[PDB]
Amino acid sequence: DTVSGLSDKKFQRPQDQYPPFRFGTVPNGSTERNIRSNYRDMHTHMVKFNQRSVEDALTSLKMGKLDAFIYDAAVLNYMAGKDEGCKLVTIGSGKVFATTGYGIAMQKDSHWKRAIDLALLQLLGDGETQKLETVWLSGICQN
Amino acid sequence: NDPRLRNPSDKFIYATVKQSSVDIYFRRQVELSTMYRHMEKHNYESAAEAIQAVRDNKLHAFIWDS
Amino acid sequence: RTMNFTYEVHLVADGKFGTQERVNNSNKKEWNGMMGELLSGQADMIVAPLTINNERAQYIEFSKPF
Ligand SMILES: *[C@@H]1O[C@H](CO)[C@@H](O[C@@H]2O[C@H](CO)[C@@H](O)[C@H](O)[C@H]2NC(C)=O)[C@H](O)[C@H]1NC(C)=O
Ligand SMILES: *[C@@H]1O[C@H](CO)[C@@H](O)[C@H](O)[C@H]1NC(C)=O
Ligand SMILES: *[C@@H]1O[C@H](CO)[C@@H](O)[C@H](O)[C@H]1NC(C)=O
Ligand SMILES: N[C@@H](CCC(=O)O)C(=O)O
Repeated sequence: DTVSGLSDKKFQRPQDQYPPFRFGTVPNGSTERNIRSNYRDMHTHMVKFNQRSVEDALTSLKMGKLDAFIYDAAVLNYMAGKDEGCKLVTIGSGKVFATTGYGIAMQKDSHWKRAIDLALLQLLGDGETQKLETVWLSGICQN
Repeated sequence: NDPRLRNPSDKFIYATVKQSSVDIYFRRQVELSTMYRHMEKHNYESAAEAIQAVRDNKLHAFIWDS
Repeated sequence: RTMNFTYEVHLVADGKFGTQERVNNSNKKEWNGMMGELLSGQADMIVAPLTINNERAQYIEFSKPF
């Protein structure tokens, strides 16, 4: 917990102290656009560490070429769970920033939207989604 | 999933707020019919009064939004 | 401010969020609480911690969760 916050001065000010913080993210995604539209300095620094192949970013973090990785919370929790060194998210619950969800994309003004929305809500209501979470996104040292 | 909450009795009393999402959730569950059956005897008018009752040791467990 | 509309805020009549229930001296189920007031027409929008669930989504339109 060296950072303790996405809006920390270490990230908002890359040149505040110590040699430049080596943090980056996978480009062409929602995270990159969010960072570009919100924190210009963050995005301009992140261009240097244009990571790829999130597994490769993870192994670069393990070796020591990187000290912070900005990415999706749902996949970062899973990657922390099945970790031999048990890497940790910044805050205990990760302090998820810009909370959103995974959705099923559809064509604009389609017909299937209402039925699929109701079916997804039914699946969430009956606890099938919790069963899928237990059977697919469990972690070793997450508990 | 605790056995006390799966085996209702006067020892452990639990309740929710009447006409809320938790009522619908327990009423729509076939597996938790006894849950709603025990709940129906002790529901509360509002969340604040339920919290007050729980703190004053009048209700044991209160199920509500995180 | 963002959508350029004016508003008048009022509180729910019976202090309940609302689940559809069988109306007295009849066999059909009718909504109550903020659900009933939104469906009937007394209220045009619910700005409150209303939990998204399948039962309400059949009659009410829910925005993206905030
Ligand atoms: C927000 O809505 C108000 C009222 O609908 C708009 O005010 C009107 O603006 C138009 C021109 O922009 C005028 O011809 C009207 O006389 C105005 N009506 C009133 C009651 O002031 C306002 O422009 C809207 N804001 C926008 C479009 O940004
Ligand atoms: C991201 O987009 C740039 C420009 O389109 C491209 O050069 C780069 O390879 C992309 N990164 C990927 C696909 O991981
Ligand atoms: C409500 O229904 C009961 C029957 O269960 C009936 O005796 C009573 O008169 C009804 N009340 C009204 C106001 O219609
Ligand atoms: N879920 C993300 C992928 C990961 C990321 O690039 O942040 C997206 O679809 O944009």
